[PDB]
Amino acid sequence: GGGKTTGFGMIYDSLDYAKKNEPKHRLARHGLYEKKKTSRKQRKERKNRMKKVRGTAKANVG
Amino acid sequence: GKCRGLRTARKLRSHRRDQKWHDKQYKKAHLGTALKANPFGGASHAKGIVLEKVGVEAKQPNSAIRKCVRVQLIKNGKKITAFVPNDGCLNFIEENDEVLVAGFGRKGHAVGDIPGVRFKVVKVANVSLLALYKGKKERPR
Amino acid sequence: GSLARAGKVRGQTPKVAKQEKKKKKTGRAKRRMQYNRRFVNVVPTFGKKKGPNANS
Amino acid sequence: ARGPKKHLKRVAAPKHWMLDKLTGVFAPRPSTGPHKLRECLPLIIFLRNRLKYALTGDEVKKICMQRFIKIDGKVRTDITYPAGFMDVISIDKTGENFRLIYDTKGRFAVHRITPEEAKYKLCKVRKIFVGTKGIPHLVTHDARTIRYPDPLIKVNDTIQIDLETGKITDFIKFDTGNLCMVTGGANLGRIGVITNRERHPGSFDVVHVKDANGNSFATRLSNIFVIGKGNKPWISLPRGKGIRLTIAEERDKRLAAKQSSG
Amino acid sequence: PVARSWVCRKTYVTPRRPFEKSRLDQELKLIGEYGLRNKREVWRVKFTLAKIRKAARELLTLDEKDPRRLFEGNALLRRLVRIGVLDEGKMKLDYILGLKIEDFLERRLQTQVFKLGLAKSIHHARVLIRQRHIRVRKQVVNIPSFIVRLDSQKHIDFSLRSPYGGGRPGRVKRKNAKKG
RNA sequence: ACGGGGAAUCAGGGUUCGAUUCCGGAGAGGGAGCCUGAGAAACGGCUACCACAUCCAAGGAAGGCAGCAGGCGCGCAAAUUACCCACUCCCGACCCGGGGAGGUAGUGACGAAAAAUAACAAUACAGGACUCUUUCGAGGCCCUGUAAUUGGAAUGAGUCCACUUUAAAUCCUUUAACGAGGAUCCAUUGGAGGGCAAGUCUGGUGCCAGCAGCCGCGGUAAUUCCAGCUCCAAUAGCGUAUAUUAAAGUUGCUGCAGUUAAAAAGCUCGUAGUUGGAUCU
Repeated sequence: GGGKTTGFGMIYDSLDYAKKNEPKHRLARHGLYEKKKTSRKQRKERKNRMKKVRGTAKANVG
Repeated sequence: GKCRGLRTARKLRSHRRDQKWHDKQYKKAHLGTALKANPFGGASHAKGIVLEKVGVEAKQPNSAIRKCVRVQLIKNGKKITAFVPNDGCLNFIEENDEVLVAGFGRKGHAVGDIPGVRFKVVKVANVSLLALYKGKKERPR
Repeated sequence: GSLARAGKVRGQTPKVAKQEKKKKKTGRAKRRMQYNRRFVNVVPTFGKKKGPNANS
Repeated sequence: ARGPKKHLKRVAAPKHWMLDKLTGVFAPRPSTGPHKLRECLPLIIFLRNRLKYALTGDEVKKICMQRFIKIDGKVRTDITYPAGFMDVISIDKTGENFRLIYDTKGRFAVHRITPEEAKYKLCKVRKIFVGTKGIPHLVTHDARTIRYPDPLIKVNDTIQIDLETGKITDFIKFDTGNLCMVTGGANLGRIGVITNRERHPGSFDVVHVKDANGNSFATRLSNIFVIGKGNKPWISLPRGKGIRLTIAEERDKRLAAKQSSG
Repeated sequence: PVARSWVCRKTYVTPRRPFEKSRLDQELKLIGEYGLRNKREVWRVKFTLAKIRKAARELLTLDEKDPRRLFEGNALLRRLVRIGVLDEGKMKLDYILGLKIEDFLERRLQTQVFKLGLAKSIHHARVLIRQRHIRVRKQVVNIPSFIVRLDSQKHIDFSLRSPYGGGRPGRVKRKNAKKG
């Protein structure tokens, strides 16, 4: 019908408390947390490739 | 009369399961000898390959020629004469074609006029006969 | 028997084309139409001929 | 399987946790602890579901990890720690204190309690054995073992534990005329006076209980928790007084209590 | 494993004999009288009546001082008074068996929009509900088979955004005003 | 034949299904043997053998999708090599990492719920009904339409900014703007002899083609085939095939039958089974 709208809402004490106690995606809508730029399939390939390689050449791979 | 005691349930339960066997509807679905004799094996449809177009004669008080098709089934090699239903519907079929066959409707018995024919063609060449008869589609070669 | 006549009458029939008429009606307005045909303003008329699609 | 299960499906959860159908496949799976997993309320359900403090199963982690939660006076950093019957939950940042007591309908309840009462709890004695150069022990239903008990404590009685020290202060014995709560079965959460205890040697004792309205019921002996000496409960009781209303008068209470509005 | 519920229920039964005159006739009279769309809207209201008769017919074998009959039987009559099918003085469990299909079909929102005079025909009520012109107490109701309860009968009106009650005209009037 | 919880049907009794998301069992191509460990006779561990099979420089090396996707084969018969740990929870030294568990989309007429495809008004009818006229005929009083008659008023389906939703998106909900007169923005699937709702109308064919579950139809006037029109039933759904349940008191405990319709043993004795007379406050 279109007259009402229900939601939730939370009012913190400061910005550091609202930076610790808050989910990251609801801080990313305020420009305060920026997720990186990996796809999930890139990370599993890079993970399973250094499985095939011993000590310090694991940081070389990828 | 029937036995009517209070400790007679073993006489009652076991008389019935021997007397159940004289029921031909019971026996033909529980003995297993008529599902290894069924050409399908208890499927609603099956596919095959047309061997030839044999057309078979109607039964006694009414005369025509029912156009049938000799099918050889894929999944067990068995052979089957199936009836090509409407008019001009043999003219959508050539030899060595792949045909989905159904039952005729009497669950493994013949349907009146046609002698010994228990199946009917449904689809030819992966298109439907009702699509070809009514001109909705074209016969694929 | 001889398979040579197959689709004889299907191909022999004179091809008459279907005549264009209006779009019929659909749904609730169709049920209203056939209720208005049969129940309200039923005709005080030659009863016992209650055979709609009576030819003659 | 080969070795123990670590998951709990949701439909297979205890009914009294009151988890709905459509939130997930899995339920919180209580950690091993003092209580049976069918007889407990995990700390994630007390914070998220009952108290509505948290909103997800990550905020219960963020609450418990600030060490804000004491279960029986010891700080608990496991969110699936099984809190059970007569367990005291002290939250000091807000100032509340709860005790887990059953209510009349077979579930737990949010029972806020005064911090003058939160220094003690009752336990029920489960096995008494001697050993180790002749030193006697108790085992209560929380697995609390209290060596050197009073010689007049026997099985199925009730002690009163001081929660800062761990020691027994005074006890109640199993007798007739004592006030008891049923902690299991179909009469669970009901409070009445012990009328009678029928003995069945080689099987279970049946303990007939009498209400404060006259409604008699019976249980097995293991679902019996002596709360008070006489008729006076040594703990507080919930909003309902352990007295189960039939559904007719439970309807009458609603359809007469809505008429106080305006 | 999934977090889905597969609990569904069919809301109608089809008759045992498909081509039966004077079953066809009676349901067509009930389709035309109440503005319904197909037979399945009669077979649906026949089905909720057959659930109410059957549950009362079970409750009539228990005696008058049964617990279950006194509780669950008083909760069956309460709903039938609440939706306005029964009256208040007929709350024995045996005026349930005197209910009919038409008592349940008079309580739809469609016939109530027609009864209050917000429409001028029973098919004019179907469109005025379905075009979202009809609200019940605050809420635009878009479903014609919305069984109007007894307390919500005094608040049925014309939906403050609509051209009929509210006032901002529709698609057609504004274009004709543009061509003025 | 994995078993249960259960599912379909059902007056009462019953009958049949239960591979399938919950509980319990088993098994990782087929048997067998172990190591480690609290826990395994473990296969996203190892060692053999039998069966397949990959690379090879011919000396050797490595395998196990009845995990999620995907492919082939099989068949009547079944979806994407997609996104994410935000939810529900689990594992770890852990408030931080990980999870094809799981969630979200895509395909999806399995199936279940709601539900459009038009409403209204003014005319006119060689339409009906209500008051009068003996009757002709007099009326906004109520209805109807084979009016492709006129007329504005209402609206979604679409097209589409924005918000909202979400991890991020979509979808729905909310709103701009456009958006209906053969409102071509056309509703289909089966049928019209009886079972069984509904045409012995017209043209064609002439025991042919074909229809028809059953009875029957067709041999020159076909109520039944091939079609046109018209009508009927269900209606965003409707036909067909097969399994099964009711109908079936045609498996019968309730509740059938046995002279002649199918059926009482040739006769008698007899153990088990089944059933057993009065009588005690």
